[PDB]
Amino acid sequence: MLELLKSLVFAVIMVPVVMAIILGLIYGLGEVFNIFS
Amino acid sequence: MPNFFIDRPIFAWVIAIIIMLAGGLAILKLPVAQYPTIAPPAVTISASYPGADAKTVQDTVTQVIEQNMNGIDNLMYMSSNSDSTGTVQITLTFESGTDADIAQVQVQNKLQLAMPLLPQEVQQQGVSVEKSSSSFLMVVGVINTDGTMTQEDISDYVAANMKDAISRTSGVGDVQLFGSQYAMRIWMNPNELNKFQLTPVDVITAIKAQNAQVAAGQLGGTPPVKGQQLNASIIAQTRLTSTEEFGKILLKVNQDGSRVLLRDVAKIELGGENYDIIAEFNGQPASGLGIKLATGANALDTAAAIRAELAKMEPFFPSGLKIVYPYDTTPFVKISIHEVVKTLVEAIILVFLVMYLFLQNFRATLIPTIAVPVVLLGTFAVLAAFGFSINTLTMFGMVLAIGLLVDDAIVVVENVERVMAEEGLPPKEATRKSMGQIQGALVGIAMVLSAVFVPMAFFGGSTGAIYRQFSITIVSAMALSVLVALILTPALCATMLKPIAKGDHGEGKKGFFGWFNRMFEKSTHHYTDSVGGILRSTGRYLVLYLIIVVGMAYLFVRLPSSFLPDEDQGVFMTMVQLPAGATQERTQKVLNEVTHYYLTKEKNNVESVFAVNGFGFAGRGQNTGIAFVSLKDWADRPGEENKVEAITMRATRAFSQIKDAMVFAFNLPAIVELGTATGFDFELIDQAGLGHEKLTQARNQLLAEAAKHPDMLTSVRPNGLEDTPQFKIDIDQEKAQALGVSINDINTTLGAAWGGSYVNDFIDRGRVKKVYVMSEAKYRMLPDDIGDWYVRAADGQMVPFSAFSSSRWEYGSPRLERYNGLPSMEILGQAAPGKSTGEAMELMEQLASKLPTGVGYDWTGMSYQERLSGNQAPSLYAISLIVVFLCLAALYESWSIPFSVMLVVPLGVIGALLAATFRGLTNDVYFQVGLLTTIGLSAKNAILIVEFAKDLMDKEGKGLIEATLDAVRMRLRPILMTSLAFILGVMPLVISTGAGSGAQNAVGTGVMGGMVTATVLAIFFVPVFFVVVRRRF
Amino acid sequence: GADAKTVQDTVTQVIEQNMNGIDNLMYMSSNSDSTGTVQITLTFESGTDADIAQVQVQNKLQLAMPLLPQEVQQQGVSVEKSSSSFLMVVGVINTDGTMT
Repeated sequence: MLELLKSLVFAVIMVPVVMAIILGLIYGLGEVFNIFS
Repeated sequence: MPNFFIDRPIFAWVIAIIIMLAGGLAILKLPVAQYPTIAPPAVTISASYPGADAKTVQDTVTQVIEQNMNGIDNLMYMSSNSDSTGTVQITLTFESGTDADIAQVQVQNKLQLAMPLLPQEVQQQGVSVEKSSSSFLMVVGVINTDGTMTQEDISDYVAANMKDAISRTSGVGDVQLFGSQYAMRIWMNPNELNKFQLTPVDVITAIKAQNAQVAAGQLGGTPPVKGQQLNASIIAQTRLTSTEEFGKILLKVNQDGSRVLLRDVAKIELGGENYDIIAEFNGQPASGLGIKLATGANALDTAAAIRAELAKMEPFFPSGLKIVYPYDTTPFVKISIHEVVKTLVEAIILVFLVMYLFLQNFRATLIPTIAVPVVLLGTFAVLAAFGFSINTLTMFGMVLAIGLLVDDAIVVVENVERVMAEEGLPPKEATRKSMGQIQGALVGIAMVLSAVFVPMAFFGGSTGAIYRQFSITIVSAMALSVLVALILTPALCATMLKPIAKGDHGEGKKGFFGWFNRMFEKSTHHYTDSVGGILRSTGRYLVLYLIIVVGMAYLFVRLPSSFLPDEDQGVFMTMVQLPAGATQERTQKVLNEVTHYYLTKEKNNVESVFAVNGFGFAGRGQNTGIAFVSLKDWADRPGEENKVEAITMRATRAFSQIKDAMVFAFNLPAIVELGTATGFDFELIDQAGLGHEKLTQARNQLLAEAAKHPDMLTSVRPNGLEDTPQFKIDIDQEKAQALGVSINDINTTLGAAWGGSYVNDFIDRGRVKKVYVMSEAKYRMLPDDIGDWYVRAADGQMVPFSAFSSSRWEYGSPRLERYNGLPSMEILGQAAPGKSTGEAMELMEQLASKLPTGVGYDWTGMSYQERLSGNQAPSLYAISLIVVFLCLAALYESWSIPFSVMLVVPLGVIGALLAATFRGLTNDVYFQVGLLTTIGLSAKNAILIVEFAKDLMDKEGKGLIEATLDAVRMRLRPILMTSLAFILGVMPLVISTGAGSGAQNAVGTGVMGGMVTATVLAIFFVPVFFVVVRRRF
Repeated sequence: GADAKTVQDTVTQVIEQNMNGIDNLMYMSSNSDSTGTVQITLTFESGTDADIAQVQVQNKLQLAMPLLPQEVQQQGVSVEKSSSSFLMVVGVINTDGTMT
């Protein structure tokens, strides 16, 4: 079962990214509303 | 109730145990089919009347049957088609849910009484009475690779040496043969008959005469003589077992006694009952077994058992004999399983990750991993308890139900960590308070969603059956979760969590986790920093809320609709049409050109060609035929070019170049019963019995205005068929019996000589089988061959036809329809792009309206249904709107605050649309059930926020905002937990290509993005909703 | 007036075929006899509905009637919920002998 080692990595590798996605959203978006406030 | 179990964790485990068993007890007993029943019960009658014409079939048989269908129940409508193959098919349409058997038995029994009224040859041939299933588990192709047999030759070994065994396999309900058994093919030569002054009748009666069952009696049978002691059974003439015997079937004998034999004036060999259809598999004679999945059988199980049966006949196969499986559903289903659990188990891991990334310790990150399976296991037992089957529909809904399952626990175990991290309280006591706060929250939610998900099960007809597979899947698995959330996880939250000191978000940790928490807690601040800012000035964020909402409809309505995504299935059909009466041989060449083309150009991806000559979808006979092609597995077909629809048009573009035919290849509707969402089925009905021609004229007339509104319509076409030159012949009655020549012999010789005639039964190899009598093809080809045939005058002289007979070509429609027992003509079309059907339908009605006197119409099929289940849509939304507001107001005791929740609805939905249109999608239920799990989770996060915020005002007394901020912050992480978990679990379904991909990708995109905006947007705006409702009130 | 074997291929096996794929079908046993007559007794799951059972059977059976030699059809073919054990037997006589 290289099946799980196959998904295991990516399933882990994305975790920071998508969290990195949205922290940047709130970074960029939190800039939207102060700017649009 | 949560505290009931806190004091009884084992009593929680105990229940948690039973669920795994029952659930487990379901995994074994839970049925398997790619799809469940959707199509409404329909009966189909099949009668054949050999060597005949549509109007005969109609006149003599159909309308008779049309009459006697009376008295049956739950009829939607009655369809009929008559044809020049001397065939009828009467399909009866019965209300969805109507017991199909009662439906069946009634029909067949209405038929019994009407059987007598039918022609004998109709009666002696029989009629076949069916529930309607065009589904097949798989197509068993069979072949002989040494070319040592015909398909008829092979046809028999199928029925005789194969067909029954598989019919006796476990899990198969239905066994079709795509070829005919041998029949005795008698081929009559007039030139021999006249030489002997003879007729087929002479042949006929003789055949009947000397092939039959002559029953006898007994020696010693009752009553005997007293003194008897030797009684047995008497054996006397019986049917013949072999051709050569049939030859000795003795046409006649003399006073001297010389024998005139059957073979002394007509060839004899066994043969196909119908030479109608030819088979070729990759260029050689063939036949096939339609195999259908038995009700509730395990689709993955039967196809194998089939493979096993056919594996053991292998030693018993003649040289060159071989099997093929040009079609099977099982392949696509197995993967569909393995793709679903891979979605569940890998999502349980992400959660284990996510909880780890946050809690960064092993124990709590275990608990949902306990909580998540139990419901899943538990769900299958709810499903299998009242007995749904694992199917394509039911699997997607489960994964779509993840998003509600994942977060239920996280929310639960979340709030306990906070109390601990903030209040440092032992998990057990900490657990209660978490429950104390949110318990009422869960209740309201689980009310809400069930108000959202239950609405759709009341949907009608075919589509509703689609919606209540998800709905009943999504309503139960969500229910069980709340029981768990309220029962096990808390006792898992009380017992299995370790204490942490007061004041610790973990900033003081070393390494990536201290760096982490510091970052997150900091990311928390700015957000609320603006949110509070967001809240100082609401008016702006109200204006901009309108903006988003507008684009919703704008992007919502701009988005077209469909039923189901189209998948590369490995197989596709290509359809031929020749001109009318255009012969079979011609039909067969382009096929080989068709077949060869694949194997020529498509050699890489195309494994096989299974060819059918003379059988169309649009009606049968020589000038049509289909090539059913198979491919190599997707993994053998890299890139989209190698994929069907890509293959399709490529193949199509080349067949455009063809002469003499309409050739087009197309994909197979994942459900061949669903038709088209933009298309419509319609009937041009003659209410007045005007006959045929006039009825036509309105039809084409109806296309005229139709084709004058492509702006609405498109592809508007009659489905049926056109009058052909067809050969009249006139009997001169008077000339005839002036020769002393009786009519039947004329009629009978005729229909039998040219038409071919089934006499009676014999047996072969112990197999009872048919007899036919007919003229050698070269004899029966042509009119000048009419007079080649002679008749015995009552005085004994042989009488040709050209004597009494007078003939002409003429036009007649070599197919006919009656709809609800009125002659019908079908039309077929679709709405123009950007146009919905009903707009088209409305126009037909208008254009139908303006037709000549006596002209009616009826919509039907997907139009008949699209009519009734349209009325139902809004009345449910309101019901679906009403129920939803009530419950929160119960939870909140507020006639306003619930509005603060209801405004979240466009926030998830909007993002959802973006992704479907940016990828350019269409509106389907994988999408429209996905539009739902999204909305709820967005109302999941606002209700809870407003729960605390409310909780802060009524209990801690804190004013509106300082609580509003207070709630949004505390719930920050879990939303982030939620969205973080859910999003990555569905990630594979976004990129997923391959088999089942279009469907997988369907749920994925509309869900992922809308869960981008719901996560991000709602958490900003929902505090305003609350504040703007609360202040206003 | 015929023989079992014929009867078996004329009808019985004509029958065995359409009988594939009816619900709760535990086993089949058929017979054909030199009296020219058949019995085919079906048995379905304990708890099965015999009428419903009667129906699916009745349904498939229709398929094979055209496959019948005529007199069988004319003789007719009945499907009946069966029990091979009589409830009872009531006997009769004439005790003054006045009858046979």
